[PDB]
Amino acid sequence: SASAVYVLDLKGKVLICRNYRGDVDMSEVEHFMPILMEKEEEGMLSPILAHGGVRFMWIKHNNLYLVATSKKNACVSLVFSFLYKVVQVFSEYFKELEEESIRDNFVIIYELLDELMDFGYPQTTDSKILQEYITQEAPRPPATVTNAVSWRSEGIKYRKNEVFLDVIEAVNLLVSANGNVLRSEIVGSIKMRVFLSGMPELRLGLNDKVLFDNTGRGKSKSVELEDVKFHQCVRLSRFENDRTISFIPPDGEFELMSYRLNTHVKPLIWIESVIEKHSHSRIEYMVKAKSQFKRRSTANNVEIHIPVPNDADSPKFKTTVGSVKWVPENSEIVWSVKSFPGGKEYLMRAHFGLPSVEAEDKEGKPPISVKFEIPYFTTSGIQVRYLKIIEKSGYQALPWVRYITQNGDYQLRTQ
Amino acid sequence: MIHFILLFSRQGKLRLQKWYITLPDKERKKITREIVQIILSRGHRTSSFVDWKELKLVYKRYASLYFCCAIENQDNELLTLEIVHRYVELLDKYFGNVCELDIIFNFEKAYFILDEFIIGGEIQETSKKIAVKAIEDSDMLQ
Amino acid sequence: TSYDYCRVPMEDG
Amino acid sequence: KGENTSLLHP
Amino acid sequence: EMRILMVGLDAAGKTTILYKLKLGEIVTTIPTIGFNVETVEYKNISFTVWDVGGLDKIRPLWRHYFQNTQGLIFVVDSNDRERVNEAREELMRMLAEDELRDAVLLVFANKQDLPNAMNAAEITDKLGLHSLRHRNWYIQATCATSGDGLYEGLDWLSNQLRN
Amino acid sequence: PIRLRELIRTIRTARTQAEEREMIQKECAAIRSSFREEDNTYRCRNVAKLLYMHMLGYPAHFGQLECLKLIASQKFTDKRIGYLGAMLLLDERQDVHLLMTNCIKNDLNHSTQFVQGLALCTLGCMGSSEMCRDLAGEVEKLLKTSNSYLRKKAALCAVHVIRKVPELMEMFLPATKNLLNEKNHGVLHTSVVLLTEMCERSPDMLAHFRKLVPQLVRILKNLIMSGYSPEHDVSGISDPFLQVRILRLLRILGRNDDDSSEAMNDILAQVATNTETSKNVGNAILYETVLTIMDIKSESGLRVLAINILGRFLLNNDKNIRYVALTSLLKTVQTDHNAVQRHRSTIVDCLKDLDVSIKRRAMELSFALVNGNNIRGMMKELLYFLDSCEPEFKADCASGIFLAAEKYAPSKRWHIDTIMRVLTTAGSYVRDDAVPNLIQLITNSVEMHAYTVQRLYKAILGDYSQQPLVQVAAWCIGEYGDLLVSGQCEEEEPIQVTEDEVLDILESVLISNMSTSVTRGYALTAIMKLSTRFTCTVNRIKKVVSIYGSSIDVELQQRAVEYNALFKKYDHMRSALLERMPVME
Amino acid sequence: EIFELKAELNSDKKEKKKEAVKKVIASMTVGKDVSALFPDVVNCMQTDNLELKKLVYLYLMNYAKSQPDMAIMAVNTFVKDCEDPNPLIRALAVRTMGCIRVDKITEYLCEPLRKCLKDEDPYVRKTAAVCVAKLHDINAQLVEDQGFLDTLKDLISDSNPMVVANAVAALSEIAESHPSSNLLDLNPQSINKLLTALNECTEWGQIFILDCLANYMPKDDREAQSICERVTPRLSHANSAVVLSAVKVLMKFMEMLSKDLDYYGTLLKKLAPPLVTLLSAEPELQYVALRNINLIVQKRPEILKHEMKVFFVKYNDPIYVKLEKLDIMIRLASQANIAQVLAELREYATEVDVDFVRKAVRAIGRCAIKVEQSAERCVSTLLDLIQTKVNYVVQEAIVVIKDIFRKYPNKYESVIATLCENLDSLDEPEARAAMIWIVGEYAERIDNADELLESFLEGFHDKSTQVQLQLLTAIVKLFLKKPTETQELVQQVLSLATQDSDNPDLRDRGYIYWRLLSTDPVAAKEVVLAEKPLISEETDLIEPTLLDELICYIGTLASVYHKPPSAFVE
Ligand SMILES: Nc1nc2c(ncn2[C@@H]2O[C@H](COP(=O)(O)OP(=O)(O)OP(=O)(O)O)[C@@H](O)[C@H]2O)c(=O)[nH]1
Ligand SMILES: [Mg+2]
Repeated sequence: SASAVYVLDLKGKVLICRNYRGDVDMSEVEHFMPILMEKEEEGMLSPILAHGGVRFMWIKHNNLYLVATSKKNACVSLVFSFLYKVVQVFSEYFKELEEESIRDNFVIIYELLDELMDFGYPQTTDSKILQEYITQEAPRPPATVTNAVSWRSEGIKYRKNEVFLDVIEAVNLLVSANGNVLRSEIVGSIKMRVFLSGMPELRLGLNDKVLFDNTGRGKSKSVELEDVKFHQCVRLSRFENDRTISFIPPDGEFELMSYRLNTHVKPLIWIESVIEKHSHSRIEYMVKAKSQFKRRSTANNVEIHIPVPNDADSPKFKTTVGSVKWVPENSEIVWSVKSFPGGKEYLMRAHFGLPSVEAEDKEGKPPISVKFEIPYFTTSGIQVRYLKIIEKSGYQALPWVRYITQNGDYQLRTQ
Repeated sequence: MIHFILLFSRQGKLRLQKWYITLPDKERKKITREIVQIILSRGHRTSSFVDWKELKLVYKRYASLYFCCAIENQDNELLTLEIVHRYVELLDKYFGNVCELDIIFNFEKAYFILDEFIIGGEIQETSKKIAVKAIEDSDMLQ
Repeated sequence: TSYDYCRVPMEDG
Repeated sequence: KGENTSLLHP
Repeated sequence: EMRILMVGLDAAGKTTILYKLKLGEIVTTIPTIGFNVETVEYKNISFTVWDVGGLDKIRPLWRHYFQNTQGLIFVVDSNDRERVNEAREELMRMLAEDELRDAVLLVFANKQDLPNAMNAAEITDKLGLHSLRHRNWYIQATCATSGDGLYEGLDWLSNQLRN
Repeated sequence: PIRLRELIRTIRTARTQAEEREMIQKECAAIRSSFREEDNTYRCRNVAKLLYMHMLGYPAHFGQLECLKLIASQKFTDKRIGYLGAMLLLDERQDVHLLMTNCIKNDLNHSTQFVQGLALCTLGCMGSSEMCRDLAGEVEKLLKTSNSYLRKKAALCAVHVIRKVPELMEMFLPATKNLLNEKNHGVLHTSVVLLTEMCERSPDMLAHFRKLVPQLVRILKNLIMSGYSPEHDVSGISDPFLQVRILRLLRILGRNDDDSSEAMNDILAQVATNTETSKNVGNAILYETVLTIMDIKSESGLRVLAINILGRFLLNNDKNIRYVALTSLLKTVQTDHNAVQRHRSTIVDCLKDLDVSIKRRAMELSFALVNGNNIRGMMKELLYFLDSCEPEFKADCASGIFLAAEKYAPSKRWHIDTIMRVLTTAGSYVRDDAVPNLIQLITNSVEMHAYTVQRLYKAILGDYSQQPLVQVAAWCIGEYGDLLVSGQCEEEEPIQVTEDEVLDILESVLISNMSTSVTRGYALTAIMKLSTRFTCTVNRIKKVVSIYGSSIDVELQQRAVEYNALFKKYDHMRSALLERMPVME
Repeated sequence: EIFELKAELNSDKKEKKKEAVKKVIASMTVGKDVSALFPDVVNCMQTDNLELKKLVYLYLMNYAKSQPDMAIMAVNTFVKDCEDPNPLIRALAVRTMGCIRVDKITEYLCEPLRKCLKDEDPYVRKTAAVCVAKLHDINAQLVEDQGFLDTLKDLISDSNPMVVANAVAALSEIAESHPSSNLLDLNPQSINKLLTALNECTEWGQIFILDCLANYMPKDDREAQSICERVTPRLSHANSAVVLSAVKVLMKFMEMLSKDLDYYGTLLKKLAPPLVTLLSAEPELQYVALRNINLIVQKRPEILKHEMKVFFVKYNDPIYVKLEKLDIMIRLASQANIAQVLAELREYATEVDVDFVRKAVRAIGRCAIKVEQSAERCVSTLLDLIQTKVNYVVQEAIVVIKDIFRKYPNKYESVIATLCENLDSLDEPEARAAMIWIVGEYAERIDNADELLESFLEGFHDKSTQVQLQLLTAIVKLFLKKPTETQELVQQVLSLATQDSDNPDLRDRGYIYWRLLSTDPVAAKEVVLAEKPLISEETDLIEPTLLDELICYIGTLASVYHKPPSAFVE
């Protein structure tokens, strides 16, 4: 239950404002930015500020503070999911979202905030359907905005019939400095790119553990999906009965399912870092990167960020394979390796100076955080098995898939 | 005895600072931010003096640029505003149509004007031509 | 996307 | 801009 | 180029050495609280010499000069038997640091003017130079108010710049 | 290595502070790598960029040794940026700055009178309390000289070495002998600054320095009568910065002398009448004239004219002049006291004015102005003002009511009336330091306590979330509860007090979440005092003290247990230690 | 300027009045009082364009409170554009009609709203359903006088379920406002109708028709099982407001189920992975998901006892999530994972976020109080923090050592011998009181407590309330323990605490100790050196009269604050 969706910017001037209820005054937004500066300059920052009896829910995009006030017992999960869906609608019209798009597209952004929300209750936010009666270039609203299938305008025609999948893994890791592994979870995201003709009914079938157990095949390779979060398009009752994933797809790119499973197997890339930090003199980094994964797959463009001290100087970098740039904007040495085969072990030795007069404040210890990307290689072992195109028209479509492992927050705590 | 001087602009940013008392560099960043917050939160018919914590804090806005002082509580008060004015006349007679930009860019020379005028707290040159002659002859030394 | 895809079966009933 | 204006105008 | 310190105790004649090697006369010198710097150009090597005084309020601040230092000159006094204990204590408090670890040492037995003053051997075996490790230590008895031995010490130190 | 103009032109192109940090560090690392090469060429611009990075609020701790290397250089641009970096990056306590001592001592005997200007300016702006003991012998040598550009800097640097080392001013007494004869005014002004410091610190120098009264009297009169000069002329008013310092030196001289007070009478009487008062400058000169006349044992006809000057200052629309007049009247509250009270409506009208500083000075002048005659009337104005402050003026006014009423109260009844009035209306703005003095005065009061305790009990049955109110009230109950409830060892006809709601309000104080737990300590102290003061219903507060023995506050968990021991073991020795506390000044 | 704008706005060609109204709502964008141009843009309203009517309706929507008597020149145009065959312009007119809050206007606007609530094309009905709540917000009895609640509750009896979602959203918005006269709930057959309209509406409608079910409570077991078995597959939705609202109705409806059957355990094994996977969402939604996990693990701790690992903070979480994951790590710490929590809190007190560091050390304290098996490990951890000599870490860890020694007073005498050598320059008066207490209570295993309290006795008259009062307790406790080496110390602290001390609680405690010590110092060992009874800890489990209602508000502002919904709204 939002009251007034604003768009602020980094100074406190309103790029665009649009109140829905009138239960919050319009000059309450001028009280936002001093309250945020006050709550941030004492460390009590929160997404829910408080100016008397008006609460400021807000998210912070690139330049934008999409503040949306309320007054009552506001449904905060609804307000924040609506703010990130406003961010996604703007970024699907305007390919970046900065101040240079809000002051140029007030023809269409007031129409969007007219359309998305009424009285505080979000009602039509699927952008691929919203591109059909709110344009920057009006007819009747489509029957998609009415009907139960509210994400797919009927009558889409392509010459070819291609369904592109992307079973993109994302290994999380958080290795404590003693050497043991704390949280090693994997967040996959099957991210489709659909190009079909009509109103199809796909039936995606994974190698889900509960499906292989209800069938009777509980001794082969089966991924154990701990929690699965689907898109809207997946009918969830049929998924809850017998683990069948049936969905009428949208047209374009979206995130079909976002699974998450834990893993008690070794990390993929392991970073044994030491630090010879003499006080007032220098520091050394005999960091080695052993690739625990299979010998066949090649970790494209790993970037082992390694946090140096803030004021280090005059570096030296004896590596084995791969360039080292010292990035002092971030105070880290981004040790890049382009082709990093599985089973190898590449060693690096940085060497800095250090200022002789000591610092004034302490700095903290950020983690070594790699940026790896191993294609054709699923860590959890999920295998897509089929994708049944069902269409009343009747045709042979061409499904496709590829496999990527990435990093999630692949961090490793330091000395 | 002027405790400090803070040339800060209208948006809050600090363009110059000169502390004639030695308080540690956390208190510089807290005193400076709270004084920029006090002076920028003040209306315009408000007598140009703030009783800020045993320091009769003077300020006299000239442009987007503000100025500031902190005279000790036994001295004259209007003459400190006039010290601010003489310092603006020195920054003008050195540059020639002094600006906000030429205090941003030539701040290295803005300190040298301030150090040919106010050293240690007090005034050293009550004239206005001997000061600019001394700094332009120390710069004619190059 | 620089990488390449792999065709998955249709029916598998 | 607000900056290019000179200070005391002589 | 060769960055040089001249650390040591007070009344060691180190500013006398520093203005005998650069200028060449014994200039009347205050007990220097801060530091001096004079680029001695000898054996066609520009010896940047950071003369640092050694009063008791300065000796903590020598760690600000121990960086990129390619060699010390730890000037001891030959006429202070009571202070060679703290000269040893300073030399063993200082050479065991990680900054300034590849720095050669050139000890001067300065102020050779009395039978109270010792030679190189007794200062060596009171300071304990034979207990150093990874050191190119080299004592060289110099006379600052006559120039006797100084340029010979810098000649040794110019042999040990390159390897 | 990019120039400073290029650096600041880059930082102006930075939008977010989180990106302005990236653009600072991007070049700060290049500065750090240009300091490890031991550059001599581009070290001027690297320390200039590092001073700009310091001024924005960043770490610049590392570029202090590379200021000290600039200071001991041979060029002048390197020395100039080096002494700027010494004055900005170093202070007393940075502790690497003892290394500047020999560099300044070598640059005080430098040949150029512009390098010695830097070496006197840096020592003046930021010399410490240990640099001056090695530099005062060489500053005073620069004070004996005949070069005018060094006399004025040596005088102010001597001011600094007297201010930091106050046991050192005796070796500048044979330095400032007969140098009030300078043709130059800058040297004359800084020597007057040195005399102001020498006369401010120790009165062992005054009798030597009030001999030179008529010399600077003649100097000031020749400043006034030489009505025009090309230099020193501000707005047609001749040399204000010297006139103000000479009048301040005449203020701090003769403040308990009679001969010099008649000596400085003439030029003060002249400058009180024959000054141009149109611009800010004449208000500055004449305000310093007023502060000069007020503090010396002056002529009777001077101070009439000075009060007339202050009457002319009070009525101006220029808010600077009102702040000046209020500060002047704040200065001479006691001295010439009866001439100040006749501006009473003018001072009170400034409480209605819309400035912070004007209301604050009118507040402080009103609090200083109250004598034992206007106390009854002006407190109604002040207690309307306490209702009508900002949320930052209620605290100072609420402390000032107590400070004023302890001095000059006409009665003890009305005094407790106004104190209780303030505590009922200020509440969460009166300082917690007020409570010991309030309790001290109500226990100094030996005659009116039922009139106190009834109004306290009727004032805290209303509220509890104003902490110094229940702070006073709990102690008042605890030490004077024998007059709250009278003769009601059992039930009587219903009087307003009932000896159970007296204990239930303290029970509500203890369990309320709006308490600082020193009100709770007062409350437990009052409960245990109400076993002796009450004979009516005891062995029911015993239940409360026993169930409060396992609370989580450490001192309360001590206090309840150490009372419960007396309630369970030594029931006849409880009353043997709860006599009234003695009374002090 | 604005006059030439009005001249272009009184033109006959469309391409000047169109640029005029675009310039007007660009002037409104940048923050100009263009309120004086109100009755001249409304002449440029009745247009054949639809890309222009949105802008004029927008201008009417912003500037009718400020021009209220002028605003009566649009009512005929609203009832004129609520007949047009294009459904978009009808629904635009309907969602404009409600937003104008002028009490001269809403009396006239019930007739086309009555026309549009029964209109055909369900875009305009799903607009008009929420416009009913817009009308009830302004003037309450005018709606029921017109009788729209019966027409609203009949929209629930229709197909095309986005209409049902907006009707239920507006119906809950109405039913919240009434004093619960004629409460708007229905039979379980209407609940079957909503639950079969739940699998068909949008990703936003599934929130509103699961905020309907937060008001209903069933009356059986098989009934509650039949509605939980159809709300339960909303726990696999990506939209993190649908998941949290399904957790809201499941945590409400599991107060009615039977613990003996197999659906309670099966339900709590389906409710833990969505609550864990809410924390893989965007960092403003982790704040609401963590305050609701904080409000669930106080009610049903049977769910998340096995998951400590997903509540370990990262470095790059914001501060408002790093503060709350420490609170959840306190709520889940038991004997199985004392080691992970202590090894994780020891790595958090090496930060520079001082709010977070103080919170981590107080979390060591609350974790030590919660489990008695590991307080030896906690005190060893706290001492390994104190031996690092960082000032605020020590000034919190001394307070935590106080709050452990009061709770576990038995066998921690081999710790204060490290704590007697702690460089008493310790500054903050929350920690000076803790150190004075630890010296006073345990003044037998501190064999030189008599010499270290004298350094606390130089400045007795100006420290604080707490440090003075703790010195007065501790020195009297030390003299009562050992009367040999502190005989003149108790006399000097009484002559400093009763003569030149003006603090009245200090004078009360000073004269009580002076009269106790001069009366019977042998009885005082039974008086003040007592066995203090066992400390009732501060139970931060919120009151289950309140907690039973705060389950009904999960994912709202009533659960983020952990307050009832009445102590913060106005
Ligand atoms: N006879 C003799 N006396 C010397 C010699 N060198 C130095 N001295 C004496 O030692 C005193 C101290 O010498 P300086 O170099 O001026 O001072 P310093 O030794 O540098 O003391 P610091 O600067 O604090 O280190 C001088 O007054 C000289 O009289 C020397 O070679 N022979
Ligand atoms: Mg020397």
